Amino acid sequence: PAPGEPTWVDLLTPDRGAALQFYSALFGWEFSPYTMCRLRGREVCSIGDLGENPGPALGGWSSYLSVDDADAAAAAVPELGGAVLLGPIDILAQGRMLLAGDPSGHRVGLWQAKPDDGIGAYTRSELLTGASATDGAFYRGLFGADFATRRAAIRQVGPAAPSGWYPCFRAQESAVPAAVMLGASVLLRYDCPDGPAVVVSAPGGEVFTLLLT
Repeated sequence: PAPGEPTWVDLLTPDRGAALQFYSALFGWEFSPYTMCRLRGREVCSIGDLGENPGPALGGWSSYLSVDDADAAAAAVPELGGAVLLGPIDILAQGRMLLAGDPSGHRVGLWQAKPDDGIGAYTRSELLTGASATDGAFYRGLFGADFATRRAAIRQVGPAAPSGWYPCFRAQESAVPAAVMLGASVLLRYDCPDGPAVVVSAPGGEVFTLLLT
């Protein structure tokens, strides 16, 4: 795909099984360290076990954006005011990846590779940030002046809102009360050109976004 295109998401959680029930209940996903989640016979995402390995680790949903050249991106990140957090490293033969932090400290994955659009599918990721101009300059240095203007987006939010990259999945409006009945908590609601977006704290604490149609 094009540079900067949302391309993959995965969830690291300490209670895998509980997460599989929740997302299958909410989205319909049919389902080693990880579990592959499918819908319409296509893979949507993966859910892996947080305590599979030691060391310090941040759980939650990780978003991966496409890059043509992981090594070049890795050289660009410090020059543009961010930091390389991991990599560049080869992932078997699937491709090459690095994890990066932008000027505000938000973590994002960058993926050099070597997709439905219905209910329950991964539509895009969106960055909520209090520094949309500073952060936007960083991403457009990596991906081009057209970036954020599958297509990612960057939203300016106030100091009390959640911040960082969040995966967005299409759903019907009924998904919000369903998520809440399953134990989730809404954190934020905002309008997008293609519908309202609802930022949800899952019962396990990870955060994702519902795009309502």
